[PDB]
Amino acid sequence: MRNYNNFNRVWKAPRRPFEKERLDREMKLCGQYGLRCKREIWRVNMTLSKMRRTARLLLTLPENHPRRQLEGSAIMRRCHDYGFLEEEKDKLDYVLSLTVPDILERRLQTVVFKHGLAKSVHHARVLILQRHIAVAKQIVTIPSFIVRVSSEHHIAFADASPFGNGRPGRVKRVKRKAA
Amino acid sequence: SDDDAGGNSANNKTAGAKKVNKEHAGQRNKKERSKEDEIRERSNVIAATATVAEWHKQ
Amino acid sequence: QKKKAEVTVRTSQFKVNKLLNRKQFIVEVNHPGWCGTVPAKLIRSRLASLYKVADENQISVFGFKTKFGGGKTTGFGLIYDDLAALKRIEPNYRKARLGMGKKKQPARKSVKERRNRNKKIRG
Amino acid sequence: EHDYRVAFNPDNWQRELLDIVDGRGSAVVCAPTSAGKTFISYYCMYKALRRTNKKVVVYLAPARALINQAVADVCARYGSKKYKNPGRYIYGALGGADYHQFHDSCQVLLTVPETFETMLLSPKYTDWVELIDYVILDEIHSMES
Amino acid sequence: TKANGQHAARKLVRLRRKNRWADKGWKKSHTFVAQKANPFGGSSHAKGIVLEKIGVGAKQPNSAIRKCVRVQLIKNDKKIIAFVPNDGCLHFIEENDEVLVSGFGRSGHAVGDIPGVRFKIVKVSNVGLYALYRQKKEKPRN
Amino acid sequence: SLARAGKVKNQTPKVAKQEKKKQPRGRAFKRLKYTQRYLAKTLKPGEKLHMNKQPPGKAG
RNA sequence: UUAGGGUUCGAUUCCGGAGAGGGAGCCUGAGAAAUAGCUACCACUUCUACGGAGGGCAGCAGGCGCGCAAAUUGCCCAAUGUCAAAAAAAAAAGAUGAGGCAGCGAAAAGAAAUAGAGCCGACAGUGCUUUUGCAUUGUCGUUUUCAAUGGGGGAUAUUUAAACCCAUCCAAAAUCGAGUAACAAUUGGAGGACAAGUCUGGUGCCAGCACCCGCGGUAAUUCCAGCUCCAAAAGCGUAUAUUAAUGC
Repeated sequence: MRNYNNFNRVWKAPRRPFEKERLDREMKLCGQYGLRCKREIWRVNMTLSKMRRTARLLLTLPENHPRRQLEGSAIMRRCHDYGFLEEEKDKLDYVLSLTVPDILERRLQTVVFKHGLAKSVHHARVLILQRHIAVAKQIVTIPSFIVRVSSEHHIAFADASPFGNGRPGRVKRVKRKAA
Repeated sequence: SDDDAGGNSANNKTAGAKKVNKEHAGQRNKKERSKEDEIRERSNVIAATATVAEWHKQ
Repeated sequence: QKKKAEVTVRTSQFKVNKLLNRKQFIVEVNHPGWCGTVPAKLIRSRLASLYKVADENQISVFGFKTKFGGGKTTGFGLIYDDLAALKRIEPNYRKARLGMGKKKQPARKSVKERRNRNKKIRG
Repeated sequence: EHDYRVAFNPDNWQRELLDIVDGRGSAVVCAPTSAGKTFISYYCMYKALRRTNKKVVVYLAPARALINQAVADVCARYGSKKYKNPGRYIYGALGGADYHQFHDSCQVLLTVPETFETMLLSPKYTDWVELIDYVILDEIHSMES
Repeated sequence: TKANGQHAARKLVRLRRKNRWADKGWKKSHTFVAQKANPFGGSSHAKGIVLEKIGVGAKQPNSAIRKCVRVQLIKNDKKIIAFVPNDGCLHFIEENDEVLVSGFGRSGHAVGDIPGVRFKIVKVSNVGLYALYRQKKEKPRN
Repeated sequence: SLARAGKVKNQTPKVAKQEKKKQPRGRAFKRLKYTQRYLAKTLKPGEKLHMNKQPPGKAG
C-alpha cells in the first residue's frame, strides 16, 4: 500500500521460439561482442523498436504540424548523440534505417577494444567490471553503458587502478605480506 | 604401486566401459529380492522438531 | 609512498538564515588518498577554520553520502552563532550525536499499558 | 514369536543380539546356519545409510573368491542409493572376485584380510579409518585355523 | 447479408447478441453453471482422499494396461478417477491417504488411449510425486 | 503381467555417471560454442556436418 | 493484449457510496440513526461466593476454522499529517498500530559475476612453395606462467531516531584474503510439429512414454539408463483462467 514507484519491462521475447535463421543471427553477435545472454540482444531491439515507431508516426504527418516539428527535432538530436548516425541526417528516414549493430557498437565493452585499451573482447568485459576504467573521471563497472559521441575521448583508465597509479595489486600485495 | 601406473595408462582412454559390467552383474541376481528405495535422505548430524506456528492458545 | 592523504573542503549554495540565526549550506569534500570515509570530527574542524568560527562546538553537520568509485562525498552543514543557539534550535538526535543530548525517557510500551489501567480509577 | 517389529523373522536370537549393536560394541554369535546372518548387515546398512551417509560399513570375506560376488549382488538389491557426483553405493574387490580396485569412493566395502590390512595401517588411508564405522567379517572358526 | 443503413445500429447489435450463443467458446466462459458442473469448481487443483487402486485398460490401437486410482473430493463430496504419472509410482500412493489432483492438460477432455480419465495427480501427502520418481526427497510418515 | 509394476526400471544396470571436468558458464559458455561452429571448421552445419555426429556403429 | 477496428479485467494505493454479528429505536452535538456511544429482541459467548455483572478484531499484531492459497503476539514518533489550552527553550521530552523503519517475502521489475591475459605440446587452415620445409592463422589440448577482482573477513568510520543494507577503504608513519579458481548452475529436451544422435547397454504390446500424429511383439531414431549434442539461464517446468494467433 501507498508506494508510487514505477517499474516496467524492458526486453520482450520473440514469438516462434525455434527458427533456424533467428538462432544463427543471435549466436553470431553473442560471441563477437561477448554478450552474456540472448536477453541482451533482445534488450537492444526493444529501444530500436519504440524509437522507429514514434519516428514513423511522425513521418506520416503533414509537414509543419506541431507534434512533428517538436518531437522530431529531439529524436533526431539524440540519434546524433549516442552516435547512432551522422550529423548529416535530418529527414526522419535515417531513423528507421537503423539496425541492431549500431546500438551494440556504442556499448562500453565494444568501445574499449577499439581504442586499444584491451587485447580481446571478453578481456574488455572483465576489465570494466573489475573496476579499471573511467568515462570522464567517473568509474564505471557496467559494460552496457552507452557512450555518447562527446564523451569518447575521455575514457582512458581510472587512477585508482594498479594500471594507473595507487595501491598496487592483490597478487603482489599478498606476496609482500608473506615475505 | 601399479595401482597408480595402471591408473595413468588407462586415462588415455580406450575403450570405453568396464564400469557397466560390475553393476550389470549385480543385476544378474536372480528373480529375487526387493529393491526398497533407500535413495537420498542425506543430511549432517543435527536435527530439530517443534510445534511451531504456535499455540492453540486457551 | 608518493602519497600523503589530505582533506580539502568547499561549500556550495549558501544561505544566511536570520529567522533562526544560522548559516546553512551543503558541504563538499574530496579527500584523495584517504582510507575509507572521512569521519565527522575532521569536517567540523575544516569548516570552523575557514568561516572563522569561535568554536567547533558551534558547528554541526550531518548526513554524508559517498559516491561510487573514487573518493568524494557531500553532506549538509550548519554554523550557528553561540552555543546556546545550537542546543535550542537544533533537534534532540543531532544534539545526542555530539553528546549534548537529553538522557533517555522509558520505552513507549510501558507508558501505554500504564495509562490504560488508570482510566478505571477515581482519585 | 508374537512380536513382529523392526525385523521380520525375528525370533529369539535377534531380540537379544540387536540390543547390543543398538548401543554398538563387540560380540560374536555361536550359531550354526539357520538364522541367515544377512539380517545383521541389512540392519547395520539401514543405520549408516538412512542417517548420515559418510560412515563406511564393511563386510569382510572368509577368504576371497566366490562369496565376495554373491554378497556384492545380494547387497546391491537392498537398493542402490542416489548421491551427488562420486559418492558410490558399494565398491568391491581384490580378488578372486570382483578383481583389484575400485579402491576409494563409498559408503560400504567388500574385500578380504590382506586388502583391509594395507588400507588400515598405512598413513595416507587413515582418513577412511575413523569414518569406519563399523566392521564385520564372516566364518572365522574353520577358516582362521 | 446484413443491414447497411446509417440508422441501422439497433438491428446489428441484437443480431450479434443472438449469434454468440452458437459459438462454443463464448458459452463456456459466460455461463456461470459451467463451474458448478466441473469437479474442482473452476479451481486449479483440489485435495482428495484415495479409496482404492484400479487398473484401467486402453482403447484398441495400443494395448497396454494403465495405473489409476480413485479419489473422493472433500469440498464437494464427489468421486472421480485419476492417473498416476511416471514409472513405478503407484507404490508411493497408499489408500486412505491425502493427495493433490490437477487437470490433465486439456480442459475437460481425456488424453488418448486411456478411456474416461481426465485428471493427473501431483502430490502425495505434502511432497511431490516427481520428488519421489526423480527422487530427491522421500515420503514422510504422516 | 499385472502381477508386476515398475518392471523395466529395476531391471536396468545402475551405471551411475562418470566424473567430468567443469564447463564454462556466463559469457564463457557462449564463447565456447562460437569457436565450435563459426571458427575452426570451414564446412560447418548446413547439412554437411551436423551439430552432433555419431560414428556408424549399427545395422538397423 | 493490440497495425487498425476490438476483446477482456477493475475486491485492492486516488475519488464517490455503503457497512461494522443480524434487525430496529434513540441520546448528545454545528454535524451521527455513531456501535473501541446508549436501549430492546434474536443468534453466539464469558465470569460468579448463583444475589448478579458482562462481551462484538470486516483497526494493528496473533490465533481457530476454512480452502488449491497469503508475513512479526517486532522498533519509533526522527520524517509526512491530524487533534489541542499547544513554537522551541528554561529541572523542564503531549498523544498517535495514521504513518515511517526493520523481519519473513524466486508474486512482479531493473543492473549483474561463475574467469581473463600468455608459454611449450598437438591438430586444422593459409601464403611462398623445390613440396624439403619456411613463414603464418585459427583451434584444441599437457594441472604450466603472469596479472587482476568479487563472494567473504574487518574499520579512522560513514549510514540511521537507534541499528541494518547500500556507498568507501585494506594505511596517510601504521590494518586481511581464490587455482581442480571443490569459492565446482540448474530445468526441460534430441521421429515429426520445433533448435538437437541413422551411438552403446536394458526391456520385448510388458513396463511406460505421448498436449496432437504416434512408439513398444528381440536391428525400439520416441520407453528405462549411460555418453554426446541442442534451447533458455539465476532461473526452468506443470495445472487453471484470459488475451493474441481467429476474416472460427
